Amino acid sequence: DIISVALKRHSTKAFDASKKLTPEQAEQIKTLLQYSPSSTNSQPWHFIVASTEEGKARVAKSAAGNYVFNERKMLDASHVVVFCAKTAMDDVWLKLVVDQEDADGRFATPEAKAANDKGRKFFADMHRKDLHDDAEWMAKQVYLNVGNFLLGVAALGLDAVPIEGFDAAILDAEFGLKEKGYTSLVVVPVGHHSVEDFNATLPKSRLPQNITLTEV
Amino acid sequence: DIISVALKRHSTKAFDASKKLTPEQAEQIKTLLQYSPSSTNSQPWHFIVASTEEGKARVAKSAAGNYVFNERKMLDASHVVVFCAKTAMDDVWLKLVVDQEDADGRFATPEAKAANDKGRKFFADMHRKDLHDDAEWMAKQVYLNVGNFLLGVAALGLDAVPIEGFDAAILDAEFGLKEKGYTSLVVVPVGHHSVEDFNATLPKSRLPQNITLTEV
Ligand SMILES: Cc1cc2nc3c(=O)[nH]c(=O)nc-3n(C[C@H](O)[C@H](O)[C@H](O)COP(=O)(O)O)c2cc1C
Ligand SMILES: Cc1cc2nc3c(=O)[nH]c(=O)nc-3n(C[C@H](O)[C@H](O)[C@H](O)COP(=O)(O)O)c2cc1C
Ligand SMILES: O=C(O)c1cccnc1
Ligand SMILES: O=C(O)c1cccnc1
Repeated sequence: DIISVALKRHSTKAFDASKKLTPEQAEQIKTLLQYSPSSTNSQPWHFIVASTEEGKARVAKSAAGNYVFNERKMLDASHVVVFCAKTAMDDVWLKLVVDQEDADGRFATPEAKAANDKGRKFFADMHRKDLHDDAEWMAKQVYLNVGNFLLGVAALGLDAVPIEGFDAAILDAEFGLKEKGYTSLVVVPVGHHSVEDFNATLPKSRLPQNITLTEV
Repeated sequence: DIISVALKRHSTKAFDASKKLTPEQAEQIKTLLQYSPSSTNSQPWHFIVASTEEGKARVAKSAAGNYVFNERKMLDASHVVVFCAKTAMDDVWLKLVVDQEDADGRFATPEAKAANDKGRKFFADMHRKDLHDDAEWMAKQVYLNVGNFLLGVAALGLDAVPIEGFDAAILDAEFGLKEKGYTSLVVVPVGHHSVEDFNATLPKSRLPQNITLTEV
């Protein structure tokens, strides 16, 4: 059951570089990235999946400075996902989303379709025009993607670790993300843990629900 | 197989008000909230789980203005989770986290424990002192929790819908969150869809991977 998975998964601190995702698992992790929900189906994200040694090493350059303890996880894991958010929400993206909803069969009439576009545009506008927080808003959708992904990959039997400990300016410049409209937020190596993963035998710790949760 | 679950789950547009979570499901969804990961195990969140008619109706007041289309979901569903983030990261919370890590058996020595505290404080300080983005940082952790939650409850066989379409200032004041150090971010009704959920028979739509995903 999924609760066992939630209780047994852990942040892997070191990966076995000789254990690769199966071809089928490599497909499945891309499916998880794609099929996450997002506010208005805005999907304001891009993913880089590095599985070559070259491409992981490029991503690993971002694990410099204070963040070297993360470098080896990025090099040793089978696949390394970089989760990136759009830096602004443009009308071309909003059109592409609704056209795709349309191509996929979600609208019965042109009017249903126009209403969807109008509603997405309205709610998007509150972030990009009124509140000026559309960067933050899109980044949140991407973290939601991450949350989905980590539970997903745990349920496939894979090890993983989310990493904020890396230099986004480096990683952005390494892949040309600013000029393309994106910024890197979280890196998630996926694979199988090695013997150096001290975190695999430690008990899980969370605050008690009497602190964090209220029922009404 | 979690990939099926990811491909079959949907944002429920209408719930059967007669169909309740089993008492066991009610406990399991609290377990998912608690055991989400977060950066440094900071767990910078609070949840309100409404199960009673009174409690749900309090939450549903936030579905005012042009967010009325969400009101029914909040009233008809069995359980309604309000995801809240801390509004600031204080040293009392950081201490509580590490003491809990300690009580749960994650430190071999007092020195291991002090090192953990030091590392959490260092990385937290980067957000609350250098970048002044600690609110955003914590809110991200909360969205991650959401993403975990949505996949988790779908794997328990429950229907749900994440909701940003509600008025957070109302919901905050309804539960006294500002003064307690919290702000509401996302609301997630959980239960079982009614036959009025038009979204249960619509195909899922996502942008294709040739736009959103790059392999290297
Ligand atoms: C957004 C995010 C960023 C994280 N960044 C790092 C990281 O840079 N390095 C690391 O070793 N762990 C990192 N973690 C792992 C957390 O410390 C871990 O999730 C938390 O301590 C709970 O343990 P668990 O993930 O084993 O349940 C991160 C977690 C998340 C959610
Ligand atoms: C953070 C968040 C906010 C959302 N807010 C609402 C909302 O207010 N009302 C609603 O009906 N759907 C809401 N949705 C549902 C999305 O529109 C839906 O996820 C998206 O269209 C993808 O369809 P799916 O969830 O069925 O896969 C929200 C989704 C997320 C992730
Ligand atoms: O996804 C949606 O339909 C949505 C998101 C936020 C607010 N209103 C609608
Ligand atoms: O969770 C961690 O251990 C973590 C998070 C950010 C940066 N370094 C470590």
